[PDB]
Amino acid sequence: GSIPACGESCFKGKCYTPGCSCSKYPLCAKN
Repeated sequence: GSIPACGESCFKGKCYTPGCSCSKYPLCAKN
């Protein structure tokens, strides 16, 4: 759920950072 924690971006592919979810398009949030 934490955006700044993961700092990953989801697009034409699954989240790169393990544990992060694309629950905040277009970026993956860590928990």
